[PDB]
Amino acid sequence: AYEGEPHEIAENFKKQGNELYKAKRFKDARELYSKGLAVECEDKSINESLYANRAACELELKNYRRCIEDCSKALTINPKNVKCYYRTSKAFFQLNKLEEAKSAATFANQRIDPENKSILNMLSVIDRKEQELKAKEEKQQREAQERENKKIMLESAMTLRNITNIKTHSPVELLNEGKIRLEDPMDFESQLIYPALIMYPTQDEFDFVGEVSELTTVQELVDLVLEGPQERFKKEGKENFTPKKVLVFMETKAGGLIKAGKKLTFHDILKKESPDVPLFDNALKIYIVPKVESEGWISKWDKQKALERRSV
Ligand SMILES: [Mg+2]
Repeated sequence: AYEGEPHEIAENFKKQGNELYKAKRFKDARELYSKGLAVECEDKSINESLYANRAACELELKNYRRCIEDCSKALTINPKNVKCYYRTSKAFFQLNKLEEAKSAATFANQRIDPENKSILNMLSVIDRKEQELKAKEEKQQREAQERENKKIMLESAMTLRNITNIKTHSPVELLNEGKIRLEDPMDFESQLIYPALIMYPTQDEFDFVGEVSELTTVQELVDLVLEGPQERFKKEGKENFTPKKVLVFMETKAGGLIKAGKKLTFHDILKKESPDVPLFDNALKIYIVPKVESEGWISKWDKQKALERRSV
């Protein structure tokens, strides 16, 4: 009664809102279209445009479900509005629902306008995203399977060789990289290769050789590390450090010690039931000491000092 001609009031809000979509602030444009809808005039083309325009505002705002609903209401008035099918398709695409995106664009392509360029582009974009996700899936899943194949083959190898691995709370930073493998990583009968902490406790110095084959003997590893002239051994008894004059010792699972025989391989040492000589942090830990200082150093070995280096 205060004011009427609601069809022109609806077009007032419609034309007023279209200048704001050109102006780019969408939340104000969006609400201006809503008031044209609230008038509820008996006119199809006005209401169709209001629903299609508000859907466009919701797409720019990135409210994708609300965009689909305003497109649906526009298509109830005009089911051959190709603009609304593009927006439903793009909205579904952005929600990672590619089948719902393809269905809408396929309906527009097959049954409304095959020549429409925005619908064809959306088809090609849906097509690419479908198969790029496939290439991503069949890369992720093969690599997880390959990772798992390497891990089972390594555990089988270590269980077969009777190797116990006792982890410690404080490994020095060279060990924490973690380098243990098979030569043929799919054949668990090929050589297991592990790193080695070589301890010289009398001098307070250590070597870290990154890769030692299991079939390597104790003598051969001792020959390699002591070959060069030692700049390192400043403390007492430096002259005794030669392959002929040193002895090699290793920690047991109980916490004590065993003299590692120079003829023996690391394979045969780790495999033995008694005494059980394990790895520490997936690596060897040997103690090279002079032959003359071994008697005093073995007595010094504290059993609980070593027992409480361990994690659990
Ligand atoms: Mg053993």
